[PDB]
Amino acid sequence: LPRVGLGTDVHPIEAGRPCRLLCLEFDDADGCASDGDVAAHALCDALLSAAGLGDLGTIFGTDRPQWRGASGADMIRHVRGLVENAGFVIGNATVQVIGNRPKVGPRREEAQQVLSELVGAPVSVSATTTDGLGLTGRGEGLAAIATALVAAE
Amino acid sequence: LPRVGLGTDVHPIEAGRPCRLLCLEFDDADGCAGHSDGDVAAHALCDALLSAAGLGDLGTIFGTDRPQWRGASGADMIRHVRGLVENAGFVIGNATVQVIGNRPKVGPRREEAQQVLSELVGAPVSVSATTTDGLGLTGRGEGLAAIATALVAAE
Amino acid sequence: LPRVGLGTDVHPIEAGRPCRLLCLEFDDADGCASDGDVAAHALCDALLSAAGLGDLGTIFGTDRPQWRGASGADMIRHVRGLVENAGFVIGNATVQVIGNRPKVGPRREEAQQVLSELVGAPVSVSATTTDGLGLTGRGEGLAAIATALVAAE
Ligand SMILES: Nc1ccn([C@@H]2O[C@H](COP(=O)(O)OP(=O)(O)O)[C@@H](O)[C@H]2O)c(=O)n1
Ligand SMILES: Nc1ccn([C@@H]2O[C@H](COP(=O)(O)OP(=O)(O)O)[C@@H](O)[C@H]2O)c(=O)n1
Ligand SMILES: Nc1ccn([C@@H]2O[C@H](COP(=O)(O)OP(=O)(O)O)[C@@H](O)[C@H]2O)c(=O)n1
Ligand SMILES: C=C(C)CCOP(=O)(O)OP(=O)(O)O
Ligand SMILES: [Zn+2]
Ligand SMILES: [Zn+2]
Ligand SMILES: [Zn+2]
Repeated sequence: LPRVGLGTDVHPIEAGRPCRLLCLEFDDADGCASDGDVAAHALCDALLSAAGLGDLGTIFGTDRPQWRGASGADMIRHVRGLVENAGFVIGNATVQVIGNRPKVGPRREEAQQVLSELVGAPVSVSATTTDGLGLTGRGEGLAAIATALVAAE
Repeated sequence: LPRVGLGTDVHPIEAGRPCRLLCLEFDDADGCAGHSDGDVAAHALCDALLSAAGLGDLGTIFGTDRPQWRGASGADMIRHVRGLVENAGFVIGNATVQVIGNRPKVGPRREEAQQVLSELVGAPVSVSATTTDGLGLTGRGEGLAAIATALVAAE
Repeated sequence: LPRVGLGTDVHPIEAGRPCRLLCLEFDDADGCASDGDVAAHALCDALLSAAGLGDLGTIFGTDRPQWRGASGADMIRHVRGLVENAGFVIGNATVQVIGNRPKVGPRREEAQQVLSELVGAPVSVSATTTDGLGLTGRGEGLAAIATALVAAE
């Protein structure tokens, strides 16, 4: 049987930080307190759970010198290698961004292309607001939830 | 290899609005805000199917406040998304949705909800519900949330 | 085709209450207000939804005498049985804990062992914080979210 995984991530928006999201950089928005890319983090966690390999802390720890400066793209590439070396093929992954700004839509196809090449399987990208409700609706943070489907050789 | 997708949606409760939820009409309840009928479970399901199939999200398909989709039922939206999914070459295997909120109570109409949604999706749809125990974005009867998954396969 | 399901759950944290989480005891932190095992509940809901069998309310009712005070392990044991009886084989399941305390990392592999034995299939365990934001970030509550994959026969 194929195996399913899921990951979520939430970070505060940091005013004046460059907006790194979905392995893109967005003009006219602020990023999150790596580069704070909530979508990349959720995707790593979905892939790692699908394959039984733990989560971000398990594999990256905190302030390890070998991960200094590394982006969401660097993390995804590394997670992809771990999943493949554990004997899995990646079927697909999806990620939904939850928050107000930036608007993901105008660059949604570009994100899908960037992320599908990082993962080596089709990655679906979507977005929603919460219509003013909760930490995301208040513009306090950005959230993402991701799924992945892998299968053992 | 089959493909999995996920969708979530959140709306505030709007006083006096008819409660359209899970493609059912719940009397004795409001009533989510939106350009649509505010069916949070239908929107989440549409998102889950569109994402499993790599076809975008609601904004991709229905746009913003388009005259053609005003007051559009969740049923309209699901039937439209089912056709897009099948035209793109996929068979829908199953889908699931969990409603997160205090009112209405889904339990009494859960089996009916699954019946309606399975007909519209063309595959078995699981329905569940949870409250928040008085906590968070929807812990007050402030709003309703839904989270949905879907599984599709070529060809 | 195999079938996917998802489950979420949120409980308030209560001072003094024993922390039963992921079918372990963290004799350590608070402490949710059955035994408040948010992760066991989410997992049950994911399995039931994949199999098309309802949710916790469907199956344990409300204040049913025979399930009054059923632990998380009791619940998953029964859910596993319902799923197999409906003619399904469980492929895998995953659960992410969302909250500040306890720290799941040091006992993550133990939780995976315990839960995999109870489900009869590989259970992935992970954890995240919300970096100070929302009900879990303020320490008012603990949440979990879980997926499951099952197949007929
Ligand atoms: N950060 C965001 C939020 C929404 N959107 C888009 O805007 C449309 C409307 O979003 P919404 O705020 O109604 O989200 P929901 O609460 O209806 O699910 C979505 O379907 C997406 O296409 C986006 O591109 N980026
Ligand atoms: N809007 C809602 C919310 C919950 N429920 C029911 O409440 C049951 C348990 O959710 P809850 O939050 O009320 O109770 P626990 O999650 O604390 O066990 C669910 O399995 C549903 O059967 C419902 O029917 N309609
Ligand atoms: N209650 C918790 C929360 C997080 N953790 C661990 O803390 C690490 C850091 O989580 P985080 O605060 O960066 O959460 P994210 O929003 O980045 O996903 C996680 O990868 C887990 O290994 C834990 O062990 N127990
Ligand atoms: C959509 C997500 C990620 C949850 C936000 O809700 P909150 O947990 O912030 O709810 P509040 O108590 O802050 O209103
Ligand atoms: Zn993160
Ligand atoms: Zn909506
Ligand atoms: Zn519970």
